[PDB]
Amino acid sequence: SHGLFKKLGIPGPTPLPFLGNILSYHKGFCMFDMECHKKYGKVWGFYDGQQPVLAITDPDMIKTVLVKECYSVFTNRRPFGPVGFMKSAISIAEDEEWKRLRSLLSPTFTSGKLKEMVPIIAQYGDVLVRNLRREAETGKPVTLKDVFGAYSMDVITSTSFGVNIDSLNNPQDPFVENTKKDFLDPFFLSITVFPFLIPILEVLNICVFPREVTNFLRKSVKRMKESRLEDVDFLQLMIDSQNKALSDLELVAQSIIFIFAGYETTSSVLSFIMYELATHPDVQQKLQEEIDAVLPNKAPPTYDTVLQMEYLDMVVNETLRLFPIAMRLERVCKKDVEINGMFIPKGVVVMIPSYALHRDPKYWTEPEKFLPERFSKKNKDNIDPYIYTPFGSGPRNCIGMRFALMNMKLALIRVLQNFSFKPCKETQIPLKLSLGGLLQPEKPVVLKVESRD
Amino acid sequence: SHGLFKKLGIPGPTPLPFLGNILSYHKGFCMFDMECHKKYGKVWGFYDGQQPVLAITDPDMIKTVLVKECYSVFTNRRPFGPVGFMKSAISIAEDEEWKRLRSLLSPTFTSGKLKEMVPIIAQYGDVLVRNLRREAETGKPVTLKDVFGAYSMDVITSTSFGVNIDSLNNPQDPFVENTKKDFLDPFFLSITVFPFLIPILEVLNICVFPREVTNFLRKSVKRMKESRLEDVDFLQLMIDSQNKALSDLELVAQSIIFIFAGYETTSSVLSFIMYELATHPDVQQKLQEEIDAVLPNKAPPTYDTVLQMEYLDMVVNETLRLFPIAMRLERVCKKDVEINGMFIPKGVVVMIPSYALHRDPKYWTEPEKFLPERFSKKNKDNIDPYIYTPFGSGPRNCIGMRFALMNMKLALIRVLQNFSFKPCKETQIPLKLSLGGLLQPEKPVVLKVESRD
Ligand code: HEM
Ligand code: HEM
Ligand SMILES: CC(C)(C)OC(=O)N[C@@H](CS[C@@H](Cc1ccccc1)C(=O)NCCCc1cccnc1)Cc1cccc2ccccc12
Ligand SMILES: CC(C)(C)OC(=O)N[C@@H](CS[C@@H](Cc1ccccc1)C(=O)NCCCc1cccnc1)Cc1cccc2ccccc12
Repeated sequence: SHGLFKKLGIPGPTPLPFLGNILSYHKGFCMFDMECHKKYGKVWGFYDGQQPVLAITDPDMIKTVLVKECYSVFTNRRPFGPVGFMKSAISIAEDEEWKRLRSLLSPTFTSGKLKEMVPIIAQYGDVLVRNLRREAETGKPVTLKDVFGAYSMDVITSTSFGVNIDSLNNPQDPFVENTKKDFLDPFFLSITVFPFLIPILEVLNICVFPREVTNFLRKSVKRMKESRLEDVDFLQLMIDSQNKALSDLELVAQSIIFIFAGYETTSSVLSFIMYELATHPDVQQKLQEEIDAVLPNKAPPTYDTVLQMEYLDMVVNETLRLFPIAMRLERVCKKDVEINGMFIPKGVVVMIPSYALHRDPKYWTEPEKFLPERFSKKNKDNIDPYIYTPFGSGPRNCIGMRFALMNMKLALIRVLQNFSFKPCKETQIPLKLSLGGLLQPEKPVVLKVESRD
Repeated sequence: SHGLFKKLGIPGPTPLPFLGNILSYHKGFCMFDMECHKKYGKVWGFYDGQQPVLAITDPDMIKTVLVKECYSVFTNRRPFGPVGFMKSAISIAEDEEWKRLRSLLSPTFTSGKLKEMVPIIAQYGDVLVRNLRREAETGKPVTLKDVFGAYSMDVITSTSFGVNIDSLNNPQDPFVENTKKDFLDPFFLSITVFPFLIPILEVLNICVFPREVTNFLRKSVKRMKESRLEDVDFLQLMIDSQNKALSDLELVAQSIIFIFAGYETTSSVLSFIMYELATHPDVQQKLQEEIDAVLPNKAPPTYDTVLQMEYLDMVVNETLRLFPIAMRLERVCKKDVEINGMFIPKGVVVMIPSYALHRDPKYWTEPEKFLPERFSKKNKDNIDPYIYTPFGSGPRNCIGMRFALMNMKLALIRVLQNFSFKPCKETQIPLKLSLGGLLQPEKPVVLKVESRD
């Protein structure tokens, strides 16, 4: 299998037998993508075990894969097992089972439903404030991934099930635990070298999702379903949709995938944002000023005031450019095709190296720097929406994007209304990224929180 | 997985864990199909390991699967590994790779090409006669599977490569051996219980085709290709087609599958025919008379005289009804569908129990008896072409049917022109079928050959 890219005349590193190029992952997906872009140029290939991965960087080519030829050729992401019943999760389903779930859950993430979810997301920003203030009156450095992880979990439970917990002070509630539990850890590298073992593990009901987590949430949902039936969150929006319609095991899968999609992403991004704010105190100050110009007297943000804050949107987008937590985007080529002059054989995984593209000098001036002005209403027109893809692009992009941006912004407004964030001596400057398989700091971000009082 | 047919309300035997119903194969596919038709009626289900197989017997339903919904829903047969490069063999390829090979090789089996192949198939009938006459002048019972196996091989080599051998007297020629080498033998039952092992064996290049056979024929073809290039058989018909076009490894796969398709089928059917002729000497006598009425003075049969013999066609079809060497027909349901009022879930293998249908009293009077008159020009109109399916039906039926019928008939004319076949004391009467996984006699058919001289 290791003669395909050599046969198509596509450059790339030379693969060892069995392993492919996976030894190149010793410095992380992102460093390997960067080195590969620099070495081989616009298009290259490599092998995840025996799996040919063809990396592309042409905006027209990226556009054709993610948007134009989605329903026909590039419909699925690369397979993932063992998954068990999570096969029905939208992000894992394939072909016509996805296209059906994508429709049942699309009206769940409309602007109308999202503005309604704002008051509930607003109540736990206040919870975050009081909890941050307890840590601000003491004088001890704050770990963001904990205080934000507690907040991100607070929004999920309330916006997906109506379960109302202060998870930071209730870290030992049974509903809070099922969730805090890396494609370069020993198991998945083994899966990439021995993918012939996935069908073994699937017949043994061994699931990459912990079987106790999914067993707890499955019965926890069926309790909520028959307590409301009969006597604003995602579950209620999915129950109303099954009233082709959403099944009862399908509905529990999506609820899990919503948490598993929304938890460490929301938490880890606010951490990258607050890091950048504290190491560029000017940007934090201007953001604090725009916040107080729109919401004077520490006013509670609303849906419309959040869309009014332009410098806030710039800080978010610039952070996501720096740290695009997907790192990559991937589609499985289900048929032989020629797009933009390049023949792609069936079965190849086409990959768009997001992190690398977001840091390419040929598209960004001083790409390593934190310059929110790249996205000002003046310059935001010069950015190719296929070079900047933090939520991906096309019919299979992030279905929760609007919710994510609105969630993270409501947090930042309330937190910056009341506090200022200054680096510590133990704050890692410059921040270094984890050489693992997840986009995250090598050491958790720790900052000093002060009160505007 | 073992709750599907119970959920759809479809009757059938109860499956043990892991095994499914495979213990019911202890008396052969055919006895199990018969018992199942009698017990459960028109539609039933069972499990090959974990694989749901839904058996159908409604002619309209059979018609929809094999003909109407072929290109959309029921395009492939149930998977088969480990196969290696024989994935490209027409009978194994899937979806759009099959539909392309089916077209490249369809004009190879036209009536025009087949009438041209008749003189070459005629030369080795004479070889068979002299060889049978050597065994007729002695006085020793003749094993048909050897004398016919030698003949069937003779037609293949000459009609597929131009290789001209008297295989019966040259049993030790290297080209003759690569070919004489059961889905109920230990390996394939293991594959049916542990199908998660096929991807293991495929990455070990272990192939159900012997790797020495395919390595011999691969290089043997590339010798013929460049000796004709540049300086009437199947290879030449496939070389002219690649002049989307047929590849060089694709072309060797089909050549193998033509032998492997045409060898034990042609050989074993003539054996079933000569058995029935010898145990019904009246039918053999009438067939001998029709043969001599069309070809007087032991004339050499031609293409048109073969299509003129009506009682010969009746003997063939009635034998194939009795012994339909496919036993079953199978299609993999690639999408959820409802046909003829029955919902079929995606992935289920739909199976048509040919052998059972060919022996159903509700469609055949005295079905166990050898009555060639069922197919006379009077009664041949009352036979549902979906109840009688010796070559299957629809766009994925036997591509070599015309060649097979013409091949077996030319053999029978020449053999019956010169000899008469009478049972032995060691001839198994009534013939008993192998309880294994292939349709064949439990003991090889042995008959006494006499000369009309
Ligand atoms: C900062 C927050 C987030 C970022 C940066 C992000 C990014 C992404 C990206 C890049 C993709 C793949 C898009 C593609 O393949 O082109 C994706 C998919 C997805 N996201 Fe997110 N995401 C975020 C938050 C969320 C949230 C809060 C949810 C809540 C439900 C969510 C649900 C999903 C789902 C279901 C998919 C799979 C979509 C599909 O396969 O149809 N995401 N996200
Ligand atoms: C008495 C002789 C034969 C009988 C009874 C027979 C019967 C069958 C049957 C029942 C099928 C499956 C049809 C279906 O799925 O509906 C089949 C397929 C096939 N046969 Fe035969 N066959 C015979 C001889 C031959 C010969 C001589 C060849 C020579 C090339 C051949 C080539 C094929 C191929 C390639 C397929 C697969 C077709 C496809 O998948 O497109 N067969 N045969
Ligand atoms: C690794 C491999 C090459 C084999 O398969 C990919 O190609 N890797 C995608 C699968 S990881 C997986 C992680 C996970 C699974 C189940 C439950 C929770 C997490 C996954 O399916 N999560 C789906 C959506 C979760 C999500 C996370 C972040 C943002 N939004 C949604 C990685 C992947 C798939 C789909 C969307 C993604 C979005 C961002 C980052 C990775 C995403
Ligand atoms: C057993 C399983 C349920 C997993 O898979 C089926 O469903 N079993 C079909 C595969 S057996 C296989 C045997 C074979 C393979 C490779 C080389 C030679 C023989 C096969 O692929 N041979 C394809 C065509 C050969 C042929 C034989 C007889 C007549 N014409 C053609 C069985 C099967 C598939 C396709 C056509 C068949 C025709 C008659 C009988 C069986 C046929």
